[PDB]
Amino acid sequence: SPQPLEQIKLSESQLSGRVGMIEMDLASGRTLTAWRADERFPMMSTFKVVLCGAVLARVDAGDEQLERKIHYRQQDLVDYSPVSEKHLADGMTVGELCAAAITMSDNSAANLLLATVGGPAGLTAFLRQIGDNVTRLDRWETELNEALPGDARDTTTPASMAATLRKLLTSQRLSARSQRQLLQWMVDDRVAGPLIRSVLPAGWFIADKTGAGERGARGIVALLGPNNKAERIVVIYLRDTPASMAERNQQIAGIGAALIEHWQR
Ligand SMILES: OC[C@H]1O[C@H](O[C@H]2[C@H](O)[C@@H](O)[C@H](OCCCCCCC3CCCCC3)O[C@@H]2CO)[C@H](O)[C@@H](O)[C@@H]1O
Ligand SMILES: *C(=O)N1C[C@H](NOS(=O)(=O)O)CC[C@H]1C(N)=O
Repeated sequence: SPQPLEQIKLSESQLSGRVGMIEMDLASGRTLTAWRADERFPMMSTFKVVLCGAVLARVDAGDEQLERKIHYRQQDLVDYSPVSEKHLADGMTVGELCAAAITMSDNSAANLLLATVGGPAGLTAFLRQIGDNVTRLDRWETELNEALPGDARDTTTPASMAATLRKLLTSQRLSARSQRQLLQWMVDDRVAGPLIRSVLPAGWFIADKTGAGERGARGIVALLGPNNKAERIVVIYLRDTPASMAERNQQIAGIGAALIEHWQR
């Protein structure tokens, strides 16, 4: 491969769309590679990690329990709800809802959880409380994926998302058990985790959440590292490209290949 920044540029040229990326040391927060890291991109389903951060903060404060069963109705459901469509009868716990949202990208689960944290405005307020003044949620599933050109709604920046993920996973804003739970939900992603592992060299750790939206919007938030350790946060967003889902996936994989090849930096 070319160096990471060279590959990122190449990806952007080949996609005819915009790429945004941060590679950040998880322990120290140092930024190692950055490309358009202060530009706005739709979060899409990647927002569900921050959502469940806000849920966990409520559990730590005694204002929520992961065991609390939420009974919901069919009229509540939106598109892509593979897990929540199974539990109309008996409901799902708050914790099961987070697992469904993060590990199966269940959109209705995400909306149920958004209710519990005060909606998009409430999640945004949580973001401001942990010192993220950039990321914003404005809408519910599935309208938050619309990705209208130049629309700041439901966006983050690579730099802000990476910093926020580090805060949630490592800063002790969340309790020890909560940090461990949030990490484990990302380890357990069924949507892209196993696919990523199938192309990773032996010895490389992955935990992740992916997303997709309109106008080619695609993204991943991840923890990655050699020696079976989560060494770095990697955030990649794509927007405004007419490329196929397959070519967007391949281009993200190519950036990952370059990071691996030139890891020592
Ligand atoms: O010398 C480093 C390694 O080089 C190759 O590994 C290849 C691998 O065979 C290929 O499948 C992958 O594709 C990239 C797969 C990327 C998947 C992770 C992508 C995510 C993770 C973080 C968020 C953004 C993207 O590249 C690496 C590096 O060249 C060799 O196969 C391997 O034996 C060797 O250990
Ligand atoms: C999140 O971006 N959404 C939920 C679902 N799966 O996302 S993923 O496969 O990219 O992880 C479908 C895409 C999407 C959506 N449009 O709501």
